[PDB]
Amino acid sequence: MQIFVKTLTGKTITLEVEPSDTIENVKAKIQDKEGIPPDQQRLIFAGKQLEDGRTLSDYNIQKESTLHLVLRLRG
Repeated sequence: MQIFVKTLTGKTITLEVEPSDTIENVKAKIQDKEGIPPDQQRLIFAGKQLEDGRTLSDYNIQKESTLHLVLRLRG
């Protein structure tokens, strides 16, 4: 299985994943490719924001699906 991760500015990151992969797991994959800490990560699927505990299948995310990556900072 393979999904796409969308970056703010632009570019198409492609992630190789499993359907039962947890959202924490995807974030760990992104960290390898984008050196971005999972704490500063926010994944969006079809407008919705995903949560660490649920897996790709819980959100009914199949292959060739795009998740929008959005850094999360504050102060």
